[PDB]
Amino acid sequence: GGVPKSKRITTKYMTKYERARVLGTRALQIAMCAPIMVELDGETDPLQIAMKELKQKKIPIIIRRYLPDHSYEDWSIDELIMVD
Amino acid sequence: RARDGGLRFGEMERDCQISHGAAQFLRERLFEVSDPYRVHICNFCGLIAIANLRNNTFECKGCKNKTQISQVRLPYAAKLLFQELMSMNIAPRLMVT
Amino acid sequence: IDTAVKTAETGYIQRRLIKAMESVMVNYDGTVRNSVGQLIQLRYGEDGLCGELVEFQNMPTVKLSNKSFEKRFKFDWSNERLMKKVFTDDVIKEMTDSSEAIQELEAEWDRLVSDRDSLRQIFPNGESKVVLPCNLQRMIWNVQKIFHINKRLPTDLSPIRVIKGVKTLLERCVIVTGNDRISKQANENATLLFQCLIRSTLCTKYVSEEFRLSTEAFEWLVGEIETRFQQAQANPGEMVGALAA
Amino acid sequence: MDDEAETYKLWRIRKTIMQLSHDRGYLVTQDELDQTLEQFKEMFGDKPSEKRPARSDLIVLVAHNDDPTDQMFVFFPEEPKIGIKTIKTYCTRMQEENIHRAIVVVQGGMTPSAKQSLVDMAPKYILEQFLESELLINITEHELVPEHVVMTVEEKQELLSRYKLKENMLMRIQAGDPVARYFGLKRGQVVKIIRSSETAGRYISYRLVC
Amino acid sequence: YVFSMKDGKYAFKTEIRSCLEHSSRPTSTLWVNMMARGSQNIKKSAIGQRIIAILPYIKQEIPIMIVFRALGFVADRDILEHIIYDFDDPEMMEMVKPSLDEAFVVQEQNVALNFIGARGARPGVTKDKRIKYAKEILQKEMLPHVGVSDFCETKKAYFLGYMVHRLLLASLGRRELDDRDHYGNKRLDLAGPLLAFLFRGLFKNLMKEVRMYTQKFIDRGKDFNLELAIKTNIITDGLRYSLATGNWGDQKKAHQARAGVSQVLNRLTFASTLSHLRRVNSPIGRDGKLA
Amino acid sequence: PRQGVIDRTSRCQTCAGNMTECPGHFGHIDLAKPVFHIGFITKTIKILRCVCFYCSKMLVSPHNPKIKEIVMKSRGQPRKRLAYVYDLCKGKTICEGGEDMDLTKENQQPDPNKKPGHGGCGHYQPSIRRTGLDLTAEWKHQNEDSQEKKIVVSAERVWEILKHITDEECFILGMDPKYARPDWMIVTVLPVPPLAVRPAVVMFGAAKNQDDLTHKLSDIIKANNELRKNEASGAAAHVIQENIKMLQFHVATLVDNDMPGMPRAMQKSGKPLKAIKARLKGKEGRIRGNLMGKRVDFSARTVITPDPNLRIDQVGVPRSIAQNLTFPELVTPFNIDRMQELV
Amino acid sequence: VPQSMETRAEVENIHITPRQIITPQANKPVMGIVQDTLTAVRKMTKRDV
Amino acid sequence: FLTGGAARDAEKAKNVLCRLEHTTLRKVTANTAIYYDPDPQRTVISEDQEFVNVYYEMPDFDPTRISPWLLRIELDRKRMTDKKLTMEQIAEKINVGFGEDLNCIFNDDNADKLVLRIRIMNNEENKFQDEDEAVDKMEDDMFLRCIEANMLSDMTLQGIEAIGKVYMHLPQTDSKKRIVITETGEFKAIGEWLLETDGTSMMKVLSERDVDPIRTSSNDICEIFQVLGIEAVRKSVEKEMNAVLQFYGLYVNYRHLALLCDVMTAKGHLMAITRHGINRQDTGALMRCSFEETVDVLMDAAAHAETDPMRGVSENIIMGQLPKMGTGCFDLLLDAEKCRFGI
RNA sequence: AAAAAAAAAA
Ligand SMILES: [Zn+2]
Ligand SMILES: [Zn+2]
Ligand SMILES: [Zn+2]
Repeated sequence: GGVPKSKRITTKYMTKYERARVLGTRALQIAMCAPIMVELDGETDPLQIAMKELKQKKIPIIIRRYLPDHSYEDWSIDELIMVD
Repeated sequence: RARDGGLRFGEMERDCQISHGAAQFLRERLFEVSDPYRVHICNFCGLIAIANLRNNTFECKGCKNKTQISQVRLPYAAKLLFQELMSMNIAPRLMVT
Repeated sequence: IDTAVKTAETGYIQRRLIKAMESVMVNYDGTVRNSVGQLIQLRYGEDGLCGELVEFQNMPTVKLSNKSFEKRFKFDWSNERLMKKVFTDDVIKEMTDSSEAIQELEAEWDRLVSDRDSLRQIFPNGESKVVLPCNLQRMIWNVQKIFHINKRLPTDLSPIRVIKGVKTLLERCVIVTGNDRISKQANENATLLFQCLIRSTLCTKYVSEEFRLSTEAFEWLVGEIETRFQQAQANPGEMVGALAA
Repeated sequence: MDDEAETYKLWRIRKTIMQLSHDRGYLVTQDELDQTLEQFKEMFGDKPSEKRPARSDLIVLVAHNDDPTDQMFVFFPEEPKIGIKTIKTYCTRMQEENIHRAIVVVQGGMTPSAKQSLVDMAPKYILEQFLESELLINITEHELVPEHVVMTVEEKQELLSRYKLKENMLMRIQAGDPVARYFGLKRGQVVKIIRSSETAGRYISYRLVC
Repeated sequence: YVFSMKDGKYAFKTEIRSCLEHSSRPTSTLWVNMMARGSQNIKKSAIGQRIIAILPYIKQEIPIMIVFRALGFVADRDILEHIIYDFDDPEMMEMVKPSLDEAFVVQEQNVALNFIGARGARPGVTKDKRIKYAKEILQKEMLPHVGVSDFCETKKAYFLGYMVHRLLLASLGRRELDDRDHYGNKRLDLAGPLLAFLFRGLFKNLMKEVRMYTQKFIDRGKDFNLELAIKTNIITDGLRYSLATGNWGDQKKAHQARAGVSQVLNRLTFASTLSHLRRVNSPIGRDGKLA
Repeated sequence: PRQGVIDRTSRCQTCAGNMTECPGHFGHIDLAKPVFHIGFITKTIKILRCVCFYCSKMLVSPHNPKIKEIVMKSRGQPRKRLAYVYDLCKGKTICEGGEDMDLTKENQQPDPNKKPGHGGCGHYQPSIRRTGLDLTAEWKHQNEDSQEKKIVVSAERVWEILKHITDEECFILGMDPKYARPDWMIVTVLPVPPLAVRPAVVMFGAAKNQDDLTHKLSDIIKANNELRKNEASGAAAHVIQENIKMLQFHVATLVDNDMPGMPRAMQKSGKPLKAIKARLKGKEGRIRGNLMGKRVDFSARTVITPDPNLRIDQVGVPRSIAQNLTFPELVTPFNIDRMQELV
Repeated sequence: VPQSMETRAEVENIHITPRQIITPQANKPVMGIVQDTLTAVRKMTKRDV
Repeated sequence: FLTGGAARDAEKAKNVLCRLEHTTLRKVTANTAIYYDPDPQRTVISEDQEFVNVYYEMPDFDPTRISPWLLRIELDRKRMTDKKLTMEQIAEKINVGFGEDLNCIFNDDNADKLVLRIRIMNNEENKFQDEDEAVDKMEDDMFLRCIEANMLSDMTLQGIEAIGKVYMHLPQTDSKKRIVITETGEFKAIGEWLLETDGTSMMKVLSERDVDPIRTSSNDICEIFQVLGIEAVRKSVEKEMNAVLQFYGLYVNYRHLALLCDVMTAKGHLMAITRHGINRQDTGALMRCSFEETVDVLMDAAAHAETDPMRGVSENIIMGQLPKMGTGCFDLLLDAEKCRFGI
């Protein structure tokens, strides 16, 4: 049940529950020796690198938001806009 | 303390961890660091199947099934609950398909 | 004795309340549903906002008399000494050049009267204390202090730009999205009190005679109100039933 | 004391019936809604003991605005306990006047056999019933009862298409609810509830009649 | 004790936990109750409030007049002498009327005993044994503290009339109702009576074991030895178990026994030991919502 | 040994695993005569008051418009369907039926396109009473003269009644015959739990005493063997009835021990038996105390003392707790030297 | 102690103390200046200090 | 609440209080007595002799046919004054409660004591009626005593039987006052009289002559359900919760209360938070068994073959899966085409 | 090693 990109009705803003699991999954990926999409300035804790490449929206995660009628909308990271 | 026991992550802790909206902390404190277990389940019948891990054979006695066997990770207390209910003449068939 | 006896039934009541509402969650369409998908609320708290980011606001247009409302909210352009003391000559030149101005301020006054009637219908006992996000008085004070607003010097903010900015802000502050009749009607039903508080406080008299906000201060205020109204919306996936219990 | 109190309660019951008919969308003039007690005493009399007015004299025939051949009878039987004989008399009147809708204002109650007659007679002619004590108060004028609007099938379909809902996932309202009995809601209809909110001003919810 | 019920069929209750002094066959509770006015009956409206008696080992309700006639008082003036001490009092004579009106059929002592015996648990047959059973209720179960011997029906009738007199005094409000938590109506079981009760139980078990041994050795025609007859482990083992464990009763039937009667002595400070040696425990369980 | 292992050094006979690997496998006991399942008893009479005592048909025929309205209303809700069917069948006292019972017209030609009518046997349904596990039936109106007005109903009679119910009447009765046939609520083959459910309690070297479920299953096997020996020898009817009473008592108190009106299962140490219901139901039971509230591994607990020199997102942790508690940090090239000096 | 980095990030981004200042119960802070800190705030901000 | 002249005058509000409060014959009379009166015109009470011959001078019935037994009821004057009652109302109530069986004679208005005399007329047409056996045959004085107890303990003179004590007062806060909008446009609170009654009967209070039908409510939720409807139940529960929390000065946000009020009123009736409202829902078996009555819920789901769709949070907690809630309400997918330059 | 009881801490 792939909803088209023009027909997405969910919010365009990443809430805290998406942010926590995206940061955790990306930190686990960097800790398991994935390539780092951005430059480095001496950060060693991979959760800091996870925020650092979340600022430039360079994280390859597709969030599959589930509507209550068991349909899903796929949103990229760069399609969402950070707020804190 | 004398038996070197862990802390009781009781019901109210589960309540306010639900209130925080943290699914992974709940899954950790209630499945990962308490009692993880792996069981082999027949796909047709949904019950616990025979799994010989040495020669890598699977067999469900109630269905005569040798191939369509899945593997399910679950808490051990849920497995005792299901086996006690199987002693209650109840079939909690875990339809994994 | 009272501390002992009770504590048992209080804990039992807490367990019952948390078990009746353990799976009630705000979903991704903004609606509030239980585990079976049965609809409970179309928006969380009937406005779709989280409880952390709201404050107690004073609604100024409810308890006032009719002559006090006309004195403190009707913008009269005919008082030219006040217009020379309040506005610069560029603003007086701009307002006299346009022909939309008088009927647009009259439309503002009509909307304020209709909002006053709706607020008096909603609150019959005259409660001028609402619970709304985005404290407008503190933000007006913040943009006065940031831009060093002088309240005894003439300003450069035309009232027609105030009306345009308020209308653009209220069009950009949405909760229920869509262009259908149901979606639009649910949008004004969700944002009616917020729109009444915006129009009753960001009026063309208060921002010009009392606050004396400048231009860039006014767009900063509008952008901050829009951003922090976006931030106050309830997150989809937030467990509100267990939080309520 | 019986005549004045009986005239007063008959006037109040008639006013509530006409307000109920106006709320259902039936053609009711303004003077019938604003009919005073003295106007009722002039029009119908003031001595209910000597049949002034009689209980059969207060029969109300009302018609719908959109469809003029869809009409309601309102009967006022004098018997406190209603048997199948008066129900059959009213039903025969409904066939010989070709009207599918009627409300019987009973005084004390009805026999369960008459209730079963209303149940199995229902999907040709709708024959609702009302106690006299329930019709002394207009329920919708209470401050605890918000605005109820009955929806058509088009508005229900638009609602379910917009909110991606199935009919069992909505909130429910019983068919024996006093508001649902007031509006004459059958099973399957959706009622829209508009209420005042202290956080957003007003809120619109939807309920399914079950 | 006189109490009032907010709910139920009883307007007032009179309770005695009567027991014979320092004896077995334990404490029997006798009730003299007033029927409540709230009975929806046409014929009972003319009757009104009515006095009944609840007897030990009888699950039915008996009027007090049949009980008084069962003690040997067929006339009504003698019974009203036994209850109403002053004949000049109007209102108590008004209150004693419905019991007299109800128990009009029974007028003879053996008829009253047959009325009593027909309602007991496991009823007898052909009247008279029931009458004998009724005597076994009226001599060994009704008020053992006033007397269990023969020819004690007069003093028992005096005490029953005093109980009915107190119930009628509390009905008319001339005396205050008794209080449960008034500490004058309480006694403290110390080590003395408690160990006495344990010794009663263990001595009864010892006599039963000795009886079984000598009945085993008497049916074969042989004699017996007294030192081999007495099993000395019974009393010692019972007292040791009920003091070490704290369950105050038989070891097999410790579920019906009170727990925590005997406690380990707290030796942390001298004041803690002195406070543990001077402790009073209420038998109310630690789950009551009543304050 | 075919059900699992016993100590830490053995292997399963079936799956050849240790105590951690083996989930344990079930056994079965073939009972000589069927007995009631106690927790289904309040269900069982709910079917027994809806079907016929003789022909095993429903009291109201399933082509009734009321039954069709109930089925239409209660799609997906079989429990409420059973409640509504039981409310419809509560007032039926006669098994009314017959295709020739509507011959009230005169000179009426028979219809070859007529639907079948109710196939009732014309028998009066008894009122069913119960004082524990004993089930009795009473007829207020007498049937044919060979039937006694008061009878005791064994579990075999209920088994034969519930066996002959067709699948359609099960589906209107709110019980899917694919998984939940009604005749399966009477225990004929008793499942035997594996050794994981009933662990052999070891005290000092060797396992001296088993738990309570093993002793209860020992009583089950002894009572069943006594019953099959007594019916194999052709003994008297009262001996068979006593054996059925003891077997039903042992089965029910294996399942449920807290039902009033029934004698308690007397364990050796002066306590009642802890049955499966006592394992599951309770605050300290398997659901609330072991599934919603299981104990965690990595945790600590100690007394608190103030520290005003700590900011609010900090906690002071003692060195012993910090050495005892660990964190499984992944090894990356970023921190390889520091983790090497740590190990 | 959380035992994974996704749980560690959930503790950081949800459970942490400065994120839990405001109650959703009554839209008020749950933590306030208490005891002698509050007493010396009152004693410091007087005019004569 | 009251409307019109009852709202501002204490006398009409006291009239409303008298029309609402239950006033039986207990609350109003002084004493009762039963006399034997052989001559009604020469009665034993001399003080009655002045007026009883007034009533029998032009009687509506034969004085020979009446029974000699008399019931004399002396009434308290102050209780008649407080309830604003009169003797013709009492005589009319007796005549409509007992029919033609009893003769009722009342005293003068300005006497020293208010005396009522009640007799029974011997219906000689009913004395020859057959079918009378073992019916506790009646004497006339006992019948007079029983009807004396009947009209004493059960006869209602005025008010509603379900309502006990009634209080009349003026509010002192701006919560129970009537708030109106004046001509200037301000808000004015008017201190009108209002009533507080112990015991509720809304159909017999709202339908009164001078009672406000709009602002009058109750604290009984069930009576709001059979009187108004489910949405008024929701608003009434919100109001009672607000009053309960505002008694102690505690403030809870509106959303957390409105969510509970919408959870209970979702199904159309009152869904209580008990085992009778939660376990009767349409949720899963593992969700319902985790709260209360675990074995009963599990075996009902076994007998009905109920499918648990794994949508709740406690169900996934039992399964140990990531629960579809909070931050587990979505799935993260790896973007294949976003994997750009790295290291 | 289990089960039960008792005494306590917040
Ligand atoms: Zn299988
Ligand atoms: Zn194995
Ligand atoms: Zn049959």
